[PDB]
Amino acid sequence: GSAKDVKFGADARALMLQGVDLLADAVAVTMGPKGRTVIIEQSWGSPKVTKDGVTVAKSIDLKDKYKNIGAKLVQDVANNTNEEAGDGTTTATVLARSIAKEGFEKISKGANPVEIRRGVMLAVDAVIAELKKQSKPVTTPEEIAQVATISANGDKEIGNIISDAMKKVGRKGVITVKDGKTLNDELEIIEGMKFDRGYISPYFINTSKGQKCEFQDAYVLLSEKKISSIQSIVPALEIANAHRKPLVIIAEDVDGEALSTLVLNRLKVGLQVVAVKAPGFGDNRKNQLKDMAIATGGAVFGEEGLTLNLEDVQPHDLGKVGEVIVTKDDAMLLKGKGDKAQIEKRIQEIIEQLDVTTSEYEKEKLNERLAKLSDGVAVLKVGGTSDVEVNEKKDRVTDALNATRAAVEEGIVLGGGCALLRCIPALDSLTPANEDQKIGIEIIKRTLKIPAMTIAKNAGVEGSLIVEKIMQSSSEVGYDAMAGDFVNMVEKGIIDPTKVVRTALLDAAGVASLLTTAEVVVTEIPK
Amino acid sequence: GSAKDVKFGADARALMLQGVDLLADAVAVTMGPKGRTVIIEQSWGSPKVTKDGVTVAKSIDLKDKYKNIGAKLVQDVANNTNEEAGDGTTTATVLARSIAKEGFEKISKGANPVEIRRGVMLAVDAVIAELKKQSKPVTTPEEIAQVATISANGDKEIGNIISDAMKKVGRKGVITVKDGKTLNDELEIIEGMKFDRGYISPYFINTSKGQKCEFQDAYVLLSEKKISSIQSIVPALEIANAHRKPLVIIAEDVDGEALSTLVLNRLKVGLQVVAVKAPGFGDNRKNQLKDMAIATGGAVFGEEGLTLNLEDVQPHDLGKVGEVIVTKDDAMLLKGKGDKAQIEKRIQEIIEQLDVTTSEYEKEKLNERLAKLSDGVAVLKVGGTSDVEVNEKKDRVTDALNATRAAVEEGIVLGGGCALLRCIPALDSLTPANEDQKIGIEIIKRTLKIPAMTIAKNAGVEGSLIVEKIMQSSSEVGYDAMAGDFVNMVEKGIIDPTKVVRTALLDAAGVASLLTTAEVVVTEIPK
Amino acid sequence: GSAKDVKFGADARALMLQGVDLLADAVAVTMGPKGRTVIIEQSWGSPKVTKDGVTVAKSIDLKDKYKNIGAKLVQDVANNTNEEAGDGTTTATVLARSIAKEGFEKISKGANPVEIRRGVMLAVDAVIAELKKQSKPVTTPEEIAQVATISANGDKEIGNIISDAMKKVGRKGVITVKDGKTLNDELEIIEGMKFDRGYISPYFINTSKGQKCEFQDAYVLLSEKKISSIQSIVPALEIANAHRKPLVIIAEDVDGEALSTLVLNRLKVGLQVVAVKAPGFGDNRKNQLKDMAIATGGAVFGEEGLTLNLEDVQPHDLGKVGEVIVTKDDAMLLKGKGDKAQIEKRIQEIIEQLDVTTSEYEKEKLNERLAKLSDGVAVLKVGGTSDVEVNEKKDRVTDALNATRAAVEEGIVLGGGCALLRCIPALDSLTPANEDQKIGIEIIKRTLKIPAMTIAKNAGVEGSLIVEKIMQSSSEVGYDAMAGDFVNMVEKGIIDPTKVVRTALLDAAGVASLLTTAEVVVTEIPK
Ligand SMILES: Nc1ncnc2c1ncn2[C@@H]1O[C@H](COP(=O)(O)OP(=O)(O)OP(=O)(O)O)[C@@H](O)[C@H]1O
Ligand SMILES: Nc1ncnc2c1ncn2[C@@H]1O[C@H](COP(=O)(O)OP(=O)(O)OP(=O)(O)O)[C@@H](O)[C@H]1O
Ligand SMILES: Nc1ncnc2c1ncn2[C@@H]1O[C@H](COP(=O)(O)OP(=O)(O)OP(=O)(O)O)[C@@H](O)[C@H]1O
Ligand SMILES: [K+]
Ligand SMILES: [K+]
Ligand SMILES: [K+]
Ligand SMILES: [Mg+2]
Ligand SMILES: [Mg+2]
Ligand SMILES: [Mg+2]
Repeated sequence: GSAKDVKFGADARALMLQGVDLLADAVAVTMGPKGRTVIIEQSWGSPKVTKDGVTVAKSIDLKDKYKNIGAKLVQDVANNTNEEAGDGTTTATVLARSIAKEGFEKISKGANPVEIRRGVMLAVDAVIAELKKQSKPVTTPEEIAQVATISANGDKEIGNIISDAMKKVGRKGVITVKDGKTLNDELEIIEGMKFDRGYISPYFINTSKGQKCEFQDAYVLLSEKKISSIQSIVPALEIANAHRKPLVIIAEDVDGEALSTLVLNRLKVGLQVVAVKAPGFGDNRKNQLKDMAIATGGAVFGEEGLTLNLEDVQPHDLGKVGEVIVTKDDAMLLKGKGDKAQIEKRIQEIIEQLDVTTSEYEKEKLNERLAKLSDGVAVLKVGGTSDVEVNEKKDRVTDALNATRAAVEEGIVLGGGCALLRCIPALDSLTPANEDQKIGIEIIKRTLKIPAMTIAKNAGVEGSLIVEKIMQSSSEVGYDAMAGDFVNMVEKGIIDPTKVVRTALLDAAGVASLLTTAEVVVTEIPK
Repeated sequence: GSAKDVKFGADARALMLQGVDLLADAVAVTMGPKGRTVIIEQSWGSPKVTKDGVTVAKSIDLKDKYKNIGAKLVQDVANNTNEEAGDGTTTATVLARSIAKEGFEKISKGANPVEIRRGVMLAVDAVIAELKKQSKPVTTPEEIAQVATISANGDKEIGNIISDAMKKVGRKGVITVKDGKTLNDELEIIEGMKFDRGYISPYFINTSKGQKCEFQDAYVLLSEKKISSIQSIVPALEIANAHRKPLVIIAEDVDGEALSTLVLNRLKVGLQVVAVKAPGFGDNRKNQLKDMAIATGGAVFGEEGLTLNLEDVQPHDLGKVGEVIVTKDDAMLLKGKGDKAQIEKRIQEIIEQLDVTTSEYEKEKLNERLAKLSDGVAVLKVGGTSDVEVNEKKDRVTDALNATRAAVEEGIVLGGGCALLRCIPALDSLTPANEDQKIGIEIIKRTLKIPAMTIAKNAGVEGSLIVEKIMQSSSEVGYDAMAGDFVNMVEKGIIDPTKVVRTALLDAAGVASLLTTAEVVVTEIPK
Repeated sequence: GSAKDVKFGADARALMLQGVDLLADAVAVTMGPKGRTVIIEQSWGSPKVTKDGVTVAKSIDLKDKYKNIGAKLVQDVANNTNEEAGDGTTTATVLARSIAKEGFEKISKGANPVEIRRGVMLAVDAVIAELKKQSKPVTTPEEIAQVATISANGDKEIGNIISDAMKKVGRKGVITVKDGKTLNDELEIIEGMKFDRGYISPYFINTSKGQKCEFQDAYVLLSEKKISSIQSIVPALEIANAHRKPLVIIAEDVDGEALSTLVLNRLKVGLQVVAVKAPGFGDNRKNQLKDMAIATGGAVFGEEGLTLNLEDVQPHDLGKVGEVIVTKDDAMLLKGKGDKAQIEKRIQEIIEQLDVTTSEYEKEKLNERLAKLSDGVAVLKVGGTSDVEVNEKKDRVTDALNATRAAVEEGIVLGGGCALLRCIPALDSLTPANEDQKIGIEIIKRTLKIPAMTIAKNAGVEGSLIVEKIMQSSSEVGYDAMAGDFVNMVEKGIIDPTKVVRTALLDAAGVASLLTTAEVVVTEIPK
C-alpha cells in the first residue's frame, strides 16, 4: 500500500549497475596476493578490518534504492558462495559484476534476455564440466599445506598449522578456530574424551600443584539421573574400597547427602573419589553419557529405557580408565577399557545418524561425539597484538580451513584464475541454439577472464596482457602475481579447490543472469 | 469526515487512466515468450524478480490518489483473474487497460456510459460463447505437457515433470510445489498413508542404516485417545506376541507406564513394536484415523460414538499392513489389508463431503485424504542456485500447474492471443439495440486484438501487421512469437486453456466497463 | 542495513590520518618531563585534568566518521598498552601515529601494503630482541625509586614512598592507591590480619579511649555458620572462663540468645569476650576463615566437609593470638600462634591457586590472602587540596606503581626514548626479502626516533638535532630533557622499564601497520 516509484528499461538498469559496480569495486580491491583491506565502521566499538569479500559485501547498503537492489543481489551472490564453500566470495562478486555488466550491454529491442540467461546457464554447465575434468584429487599433505597457504593470503605458518592439525585429527576431523591471548598461533590437540565440567567439590583435589584431581586406573560410575541419597552411592563406594581402586562419578548432579558422604570419606579416611557433572543439556547429554559408557566399558544408571538402579551395582557395571584428570572447569578421561568392537559399532551408529541429519547444528554435535570417540579435536588459537588484528587473521584462518576441507572433498585445480581461463576452449566448441544463447555463451566466455585480470590488476600490472600471455602459454603455466612471474602453478603451489571455483561461478551466474532479464524496477518512495 | 477533493469529468478520467496506464505498462513487459521480468524491492531483504502479472500489479501503489484509484481497479482485475484461474493475469491487465482507454475516449455529452457498459457485457458474453464453441477437451498427456510448457514460459522440463506427475497421481490428483535444495527439479511421488509423525522413542529403531524402524506383515493398533496405562496396552501386546507379528501403535500419545512397557519389551526380550503419534489437530485427526483403520482393516479405539475399549482387543480389531517405515519425522503404511469395498465407500464419502464444502481449506484436507486413500501425492521440488531464482521459477511452476488443471477442466483453445482474435466475427454478427451498445461492442472488438499485439510487441515486431496477417489467414494459423513464424498453433503446441482466456476477459471487462461509467471522483486530501 | 558511504584510496587514508593526527597531537603534548596537561570536560561535574595519554585518547571522539575510525584505532593502541603495561601510552600513541603516517606516505600503485606490514612486524621483532639484550634486571631499591620517580613525572617523593612500600611489603607485595584527606601523601602499612568487620554490639568495648576492644593472649573461635543458640556458644565460654583467657568469636553472624549471653556475661561479671562478623561474601569467606584458623592455630566450626560441631569444643580447637583490636569498622589479629609449617603450606597452596587462574578479580583476592598470611598490605593515600588535584596526582602514582612492577618483572633500559634509539643498528643489519619489507623496515627505523624527538620538542628544543647528537654519542649518553643536558642516563636515574617500551612498540606497530593496508573505508551515513 506504500507509494511506489517505477522505472523502465535502460535508466533502471544503469542505476542497478551503479549499485552493483560500487559494491564490486569495494570487494575487488581485496582479491589476490596483493589485495588490500577494507575498514568497516562498527557502531559499538572498534572498526573492522577485513580482506573477506562477503564481509565487505554485507556491510554495504545504499541510500538510492535502485542502486541498493543491485547491491542486495550481489550480496546474495557473496552470501550464497560463503554458505556453500566458505571461500571464493570475492571471485563470485567480480564474476557476478562482469555477467551483469555484459548482460546489460547486450539488451536491445530484438534481444530476448530470458534466452540469453539460458545460454549463460548452458555455458556455465559446460565450464563446470570442464572444471571437473581438470580437477585432481588431493593425495599429499604438502598439497593440504599449499591449499591452506594460498587461501590464507600466502601465510605459510597458517598453512603449516592447518596441515599439522589435519595430520593429527584427520582430514575430516574436527578443527575449531578461537581467540588466542598470545602473539603467535598455537595448535592444541585434545585427545581422549574431555568435557567442560569440573569437580563438583573443591575438596576432591589431590594434586595441589595444578589444583586438580588425578587418578590412575580408576573406576567410572555413570548415572543418567541425580545422585542424592545414601543408598544410591554407598554400594559403588563399597566396590571401590574393596577393590582398592579410585572411582569417578559422572552424573547429572551429585548433591545432598551423597555429596556429604563423598567429601567425608575423602577427607577422613582418604577415599580416592571425585564427582563430576555430566555435559550436555538434553538428549545430547544422554548420548555423550552412553558414549562414555561404551568407551570406558561401563553401564549407564537411572536410564529411562533399561531402568538400571544404583542400589544393585556389580563391579562389571563400572567403566575403567587408565587416567582421569579433573580440574575446576573440565574433566578428561584417558585410555578407557571398553570393548573395541562396541566402540566401532557406536562409531558407525554416529556415522549413520550423521547421514540422516540436515539441521546443521546436530551434525556438529555428532561430529564432536565421533571425534571424542575416535580421533580427538584440534583447536587453532589465533595470536595477535589487538582484537582487530586477531579478527582479521581469524577470517583468513577460517577461509583456509574451509578451502582445505573443500579441496579434500572435491580436489584441486590451478590457482590465480587460470582454471577458469583454461575452460574457454570448452565454450569455443559449443553450438548455440539461437542468437540469444550465443550472446549468453559469449558473455560467460568474456567473464571467464575476469578473476585473473582482477588478480593482475591488484598486483599493479596490466591484466589483459597477463591474461593473453597466459592463454598463449601451456596449460600448466599461469601468472604468479606475488612474484610477478609466469610459473608452473602446481609446482609453485598456487592451487585452488575445484568446489570453490565452481561454486563461485554458479552462484554468480544464476543471480546475475536473472538480474539481466529485468525491464521494470519497482521501489518504495523514500520517506 | 476528512477533507475531500472532488474532480469532474475528463480531468478525473485522465488521471485515472494515467494510473491504469502506469500499472498496465509495468505488467505488459512480462507478456509472452519474449516477456521480461520486473524487480520489486522488498523491505526486509533481497528483491523479488517476477514475470507474474498479478504480482507486479499488487506491488504498485501510487502517491496520486486519482492515479491510485485506477491502479487499484486494475489490481482488482489481476487479483480476481489469479483467484479464479491462477493464470492469465497479464492478459487480463492489458485487456482491462484497453477497455478503460477506449471507453474513456468514447465518452461525450450525448453518450450514455451505462448503456455502453451494457453493450460491452453483451459483446463479452458473445465472445465467451464463441470461445466455448472453439474449445476442445484435452485427451492426450502430450497436450498436458504442451499446456504446462506454454504456461511455464516455454520450459519443456517443467511441462514434462508436470505431465509425469499427472500421469502418476492422476490429472485431478494432489500436486504441491515446494523449495528444492539442489540445482534441478525433482518429482517425488509419495504413495500410501504417509504422515508427518515419527516414532515416540528412539529405542524402537531396528534398521540402523537409515535410523528407522522397519517391519513387514505387522499388526496395526489405532487409538483415538491417549495410551498411558498398563492395562490399555498389555492385551494388544499379548496378541502381537502370541501371533509372533510386529505391532504399530498409532494414537494421540503413548506416554507414562505404557511407553515404559513398550521400551522395556523392545530392549530386553526383542518384541517388535513401534509407537507413532497420530496426525491432525481436531476432527482431522479422527478422520485420518478412521481412514487408516479402513485402509488397514482395523478398528479405532477410544472413540466418542461406539466407545471401544483397549482392555478387550481381538485379533480382528487390528489393522494389517505388509510394510511400515517409521523415521524420526514421518511414518508410512504400505499394503494395508483392509476391505476394498469399504475403502471405496470411504472414498465416495470423502467425495460427497467435498461436494458440500466451500471453506477452501477443508477441501484441501479432503483432497489429501482422498489422495492418501486412492492414488498418493506428488511433490515438485523447484531447483535453483539462489532463493530469488527459486521463487521466480516457482511462480512459473505454479502458473503451469494451475493452467494444466484449468485445461483438464474446460479444454483448450489456440494460444498466442489467437482465440480472442477468432472471436471477432462473432461480434461482427451482433445487432446492437442502440448506439451506446454499438460503441461498447466496438470497444470489445478493438480490445480482442490486444493480447496478440502485446505478445508481438514484446517480441520486437510490429504487432498490428502480425495481427492483420493472422486475421487474413486460415483459422488454425497463428504467430509463433518465439520463432518469429506463422505456424499451425495446435501442431506446435501453442495452446491456451479456455477457462483462463474467458476468465481474463470477463474479469477485465466487468471492472473496466464499470470504471468507464464514472463522471465524478472523490478522494481524501493528502495529509 | 543502514545507508553507507564508501571512500577509496588516498582521500579515505587522508581523512583517517587526520583523525589519527588530531588524537595524537592532543596526546603528545603530555609526553616527558616538560609535558603539559589536558583538561577534559565531564558532564556531571568538575572537569578532569590529566597528563595520562590513554585518558586523553579515550576522551576524544570525532563527528567525522572517517576521522573517528583513525581515532578509534589509536584509542585501541593506547588502551592495549595501558592494559598490558599500565604505562607508556603516550609513547605508544606517538609511535602508532608515526607508523600510520609513514605507511600512508609509502602506498603507491605497485606497493603491497600487506608485505609492508610483514616488514614492519619483522623489524619490530628485531627491535624487541635488541631491547631484551639491552635490558638489565633491577637489583637495588635505589633503582626502584628512580623508576617510580621517572614514571611519576619527576616527583621524587612519590618514588621514595613507593620504594618504601616495596621495602616493607616486598617488590611483589600488595600496594593500593586511594584518596587522602590531607595535603601530603601517607604510606600506611597494615600488618598481620585486618578485615573490614567491627564488633557486633558496642557493649564489648573495654578501651574507652579509642572506643575499641583490646585483648592480649586471647582465644579465637572460628565458625563457618551463624551462632544463635546457647548450646553452640556456652562450652567455648566455659573453656575461656576456666583458662581465664579472652575469647574472640569470628563467625558469619552472632545473634539471638547467644549474643544476649555474650552481652550479659560481659556486662555483669566482666567476662572478656568479643564477637566479630566474618569477612567475605561466598567461598572467599570460607577461604579467609580457614586462613585465620591456620594462622591462629584454631579450627573452623560448622563446615560442610569435616562437619565439626560447636557443642563439643576442646581447648586445642581454638586459635591463639597475642593481640586483637576490634573497632567499630574493622578487627585485626596479631601474633597468631599457628604452626609455621601449616602457614607455609597454605601459602604455597595460595601460590599454586594463583598459577592456574586468569579471572583477574579473584587473583586479587588470592594476592590479598597471601599478603595477609605473609607480609601485609601497603596503602598509599594521595594528598591534595582538591579532588581534581588528587585525581591528577593519583594517575601519576598509579603509573609509577605499574612501571615499578614492570621493572621488577622484566628489568630496565635507558629512558628518554634512548632505548629505541639504540635499537636502530639492529635494524641496519637486517636483510629484507623484497622491496615492500624493506619499506616496512625503513618505516620502523624512522619511527624509532619519534619518542626522543617528542620529548625534546615538548622541552622547547629542536628534536632532530638532539636525536642526531644522541646517535653520535656513546651508548650510555642520552638527553636529560628536564635539565637540558646530555648526561649518563643510568647514573642520573632516567630509566624505563623494558616491558613498557616493548609493549608500547608492539601495540603501536600491530594496529598501525594493519591500518596502513586499507584501500576502502565503509562508514554509515550520519543521520
Ligand atoms: N601468488 C599468487 N599468484 C596468483 N594468484 C594467486 C596467488 N595467491 C593467491 N592467488 C589467487 O587469488 C585468489 C584468492 O583471492 P582472495 O582470497 O582474495 O579471493 P576469494 O577467494 O575469491 O575470496 P574470499 O577469500 O574473500 O572469500 C585465488 O584465485 C588464488 O588462486
Ligand atoms: N511461442 C509462443 N508464441 C506465441 N504466443 C505464445 C507463445 N508462448 C506463449 N504464448 C502466449 O503467451 C501468453 C502467456 O503469457 P504470460 O504467461 O506472460 O501472460 P498471462 O498468462 O496473461 O499472465 P500471468 O502468467 O502473469 O498470470 C498466452 O496467450 C500464450 O498463448
Ligand atoms: N628528565 C627526563 N629526561 C628525558 N626523558 C625523560 C625524563 N623524565 C622522563 N623522561 C621520559 O619520558 C617518558 C615518559 O613520558 P610520559 O610519562 O609523559 O609518557 P608515557 O609513559 O609514554 O605515557 P603515560 O604515562 O601517559 O601512560 C619516558 O620515555 C621517560 O624516559
Ligand atoms: K578477498
Ligand atoms: K506475464
Ligand atoms: K603522558
Ligand atoms: Mg580466499
Ligand atoms: Mg502465464
Ligand atoms: Mg608515563
